[PDB]
Amino acid sequence: DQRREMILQAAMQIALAEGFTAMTVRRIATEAQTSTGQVHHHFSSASHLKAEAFLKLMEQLDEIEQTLQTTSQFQRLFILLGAENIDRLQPYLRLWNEAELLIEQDIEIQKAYNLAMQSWHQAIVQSIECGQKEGEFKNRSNSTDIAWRLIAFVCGLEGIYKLGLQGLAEEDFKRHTEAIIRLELL
Amino acid sequence: DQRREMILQAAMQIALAEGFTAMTVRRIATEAQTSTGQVHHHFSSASHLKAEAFLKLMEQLDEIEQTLQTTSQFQRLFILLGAENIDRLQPYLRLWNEAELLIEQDIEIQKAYNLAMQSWHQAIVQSIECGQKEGEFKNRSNSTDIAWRLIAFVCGLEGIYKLGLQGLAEEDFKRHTEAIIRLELL
Repeated sequence: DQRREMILQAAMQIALAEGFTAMTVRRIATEAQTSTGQVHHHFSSASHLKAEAFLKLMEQLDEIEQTLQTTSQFQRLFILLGAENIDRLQPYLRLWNEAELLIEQDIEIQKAYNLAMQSWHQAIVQSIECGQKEGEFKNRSNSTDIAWRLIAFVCGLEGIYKLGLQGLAEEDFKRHTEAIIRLELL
Repeated sequence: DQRREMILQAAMQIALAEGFTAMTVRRIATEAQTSTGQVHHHFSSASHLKAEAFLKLMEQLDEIEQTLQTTSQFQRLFILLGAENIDRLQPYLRLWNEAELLIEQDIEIQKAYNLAMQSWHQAIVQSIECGQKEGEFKNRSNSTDIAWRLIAFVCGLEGIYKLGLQGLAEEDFKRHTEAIIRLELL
């Protein structure tokens, strides 16, 4: 189809710029420049169209991610973890975090989130095994265990920085992350 | 003094067995066998009594963990990081997580939660530096650095578990903690 996917990118723009709470069947029918009723037509609910615009935008994240010229596999892993936080991807990472908080209210979003994370894991699993088969990383451990623990660590470092804890500086994020990568893989 | 403490000890009993929501000054008063007027004389609000009891219970969880005799610091870290699951210690852990979600609605519990996390870190810092001087731990990094990264990792792991991610097993928690401690300190 064409009119459906053209609403899908209308969702995408509003999603990526103004988040989920601005994604109303009305306002995305407005910028798609169709009718509200045509939006009801394709997608079976607004929450279904919110999750569909998320998933397909995370797949936009990771496949603009496969295009960046990296120098080493360590550098490509650092970007994959989200630890580099480049500008071009900043808002895709914004939506990811909004989605993470909406998973208790909206199970379409909660389904989409669990699909994004599963691909994130297999994308890091693919970065580890590639660096290992190329002489860049060592084979200290199972690559699925490393990847689950690198996800654990980068998510856990965020959570602790959320607290305003005393004596824990946010400019040590890149430092602590890089350090856990050398321990696991270098 | 001594009557403020009878009320405190009553708040902690409700807290451990039932949780914060059950800690109304109506309920505390009954169990402390006093008047609701007397509770208000000693604590500003149910939220102040809640946070103050949460702190005492964390001091109490601390004092229980130094009664479990350990052979070394490495197994002492397993106790400190929660990755060991003692039956006695469950409801203190339970209350810790309950408190975690109440830190954006309640300024009192938010203050206590930070203080408890900051003493948690101190303890992990101190157990790293015992092992280091007893010859058991390397000194690859700052004790404070390893200690924060150990905190970020365990919180980050319980977080990922919470999502019901496919192909992630809650069994592996003690495994993944054991690996992180080895990369850092042994």
